[PDB]
Amino acid sequence: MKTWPAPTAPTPVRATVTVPGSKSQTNRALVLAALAAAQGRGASTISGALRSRDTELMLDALQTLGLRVDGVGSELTVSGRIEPGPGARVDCGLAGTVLRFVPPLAALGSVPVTFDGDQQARGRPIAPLLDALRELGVAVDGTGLPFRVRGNGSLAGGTVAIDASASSQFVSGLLLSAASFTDGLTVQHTGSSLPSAPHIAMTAAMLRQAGVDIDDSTPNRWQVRPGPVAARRWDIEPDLTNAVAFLSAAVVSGGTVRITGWPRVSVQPADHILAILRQLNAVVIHADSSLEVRGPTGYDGFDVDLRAVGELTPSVAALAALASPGSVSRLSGIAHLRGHETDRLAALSTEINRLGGTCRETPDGLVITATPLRPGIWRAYADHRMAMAGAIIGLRVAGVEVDDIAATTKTLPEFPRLWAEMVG
Ligand SMILES: O=C(O)C1=C[C@@H](OP(=O)(O)O)[C@@H](O)[C@H](O)C1
Repeated sequence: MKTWPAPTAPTPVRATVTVPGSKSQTNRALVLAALAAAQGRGASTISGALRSRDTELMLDALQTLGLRVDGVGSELTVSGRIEPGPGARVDCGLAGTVLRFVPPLAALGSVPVTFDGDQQARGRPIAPLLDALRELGVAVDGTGLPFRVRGNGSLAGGTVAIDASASSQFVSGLLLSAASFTDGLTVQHTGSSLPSAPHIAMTAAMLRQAGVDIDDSTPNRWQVRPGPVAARRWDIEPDLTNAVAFLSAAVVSGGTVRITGWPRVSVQPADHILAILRQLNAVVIHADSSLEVRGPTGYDGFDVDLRAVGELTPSVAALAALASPGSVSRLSGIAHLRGHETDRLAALSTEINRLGGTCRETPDGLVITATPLRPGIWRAYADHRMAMAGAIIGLRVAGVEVDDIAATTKTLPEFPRLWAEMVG
C-alpha cells in the first residue's frame, strides 16, 4: 500500500469544511429505527446519516437480522422485521457500536445469531456485556468473538449489574433495546471510573426522542420502562469529533477553519470540545449556523481530562506534540483507551517517539513534552483517528506520511479529499 503524504501548512490554513454525519448518532438511530420496525411501527428514515465503514457494518448487521435498509446516499430508510435466516452471522468489523449494540437487539429474534469481527476487534472488551445478557436470560455461546446469541423470540429483562469501566457502550447497548424487554430493564454500573458519560447521555436523549421512558436521575443507574419505540425521522448532526481534526488545523497553523451546520444545541459533547479548544487560546465563535475557530499565534503546554471524551485523544495528542518547544502536556482519565480500535495510548506513544518526539504513557493517559520532530512514517494501526492525528502532525512537520490513510473510512471515507481541499 502506498503511504499518504500529510500536506504541510507553511502558512495559516483558511477554510470552510463540511464533515459528514455523526457515527455515534447514526448508529443509535439505525438501532432505534430497527426496534420500531421490528415492533410493527413502520419504516423510519435517517436524514444526514453518515456513510462509513462503521455505519455500513451496522446497516448490514440489521440486514443480517432480517431488516431492510434502503438508501444510496445519506438518507437511510429502515423497515421490516427481526427474522434472521439460518446461520445468521453479523460481521462487526472494528465497530464497537455494532459489537456492543447489536447482540441485545438480536436476542429479540427467535433464531440464534453469530457475531464475528476483524482479527483486531477480538482484542476489544466484550465479555461483561455477554455475562449481563446471560443474567437477563439470553443463552450466549462464547465469551469473546466469535460468539452466538441464541434467542427464542423474547427477552424478559429485569435488573442487572455490570462493570462498564472498560466501555460506556456496554451501558448504551443494553439501554437501546431495553424498552422491548418484557419488564424493561434496570442497569447498574458497579464501582467507578465510568468513561464517556456524554455517549450514555446521547443514548438516553435519543431514547426519549423515540418516546421511551428512561430514568437517569441517579449516577451509575438507569431504569428503562418497557414500551413502544416510535418510528420517526432522525436528523443527524455533523460528527463533531471528526470536526476537531479539521479545527486542529486552524489551531496549529494560526489559521481559521469554519465547520458548517454546527448544532448550537447538540446530542454530542460539543461543550467539552469547545472548552478544550479554548484551553489552547483558540478563539471560538458561532456564526451563520457554522462554527468558526481562529488559532492562536502559538500555544504552550496544557493539562486536559479526557475521561468524558476519550475519542478526542489522538487529535489532542497531536496538538500537544505541536505546542511550543519544551512545553509539557498531560492527558488524563483515559486508561480505557487501551481497549479502543487499537491500544491508543501505546500507539500514540510509539508513533510520536518515532518522529523524535517525547510521549510517555501513564497509567491513565499520556505526558507529552513538545520537542522538534522529524520526518517519518506515521502508522495507522487500522485506526481512523490515529490516521488523522498523523495528518495533524504533518501540517507542521514536513516529510510525515501516514501508512494507511484509508483507515479513515471507519467514520470519514472522504477524509483525504476533504483534507486536501482544506489545506489547499
Ligand atoms: O457509544 C458510542 O457511540 C461511543 C462511545 C465511546 O466508547 P467508550 O466509552 O468505549 O470509549 C466512544 O469512545 C466511541 O468512539 C463511540
